[PDB]
Amino acid sequence: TLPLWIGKPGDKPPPLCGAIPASGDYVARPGDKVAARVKAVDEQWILAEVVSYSHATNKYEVDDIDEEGKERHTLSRRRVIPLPQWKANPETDPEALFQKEQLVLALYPQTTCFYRALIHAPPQRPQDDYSVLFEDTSYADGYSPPLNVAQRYVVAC
Repeated sequence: TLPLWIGKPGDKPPPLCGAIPASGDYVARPGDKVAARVKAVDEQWILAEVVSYSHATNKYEVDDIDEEGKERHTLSRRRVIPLPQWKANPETDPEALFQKEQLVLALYPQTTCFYRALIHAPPQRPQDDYSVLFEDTSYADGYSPPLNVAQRYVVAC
């Protein structure tokens, strides 16, 4: 589960704290969890684990983490979003949270998949989840009711 970022005086919330994006040259480590855009049946963002990165090809190897075993994908860095490594504390670094109505990618409850959603409510207290409205064409107005997603599993779209 993710630690709260606790910065000292004059420290910016860092890359991968809450909504602060990774640096443009960033490379994730083996074992890091990421959102990975893979071909589906269509394309789909999935929860995945980094196996390696090659600087020669700018491609990761990632494993889809499923309860029956893992399936390997090889992906450009452009299809891999590192998850946050710290929660932003709403009480100290509120500006590092996604705000109401922002478009994000969020892990759908009880899945290992990410989908487009709008922020319904950011966390108000350090232990809180986001509340989001997932895009869902099964409903007339096209949105789920508010569903909880932890800071770990909400990334920029």
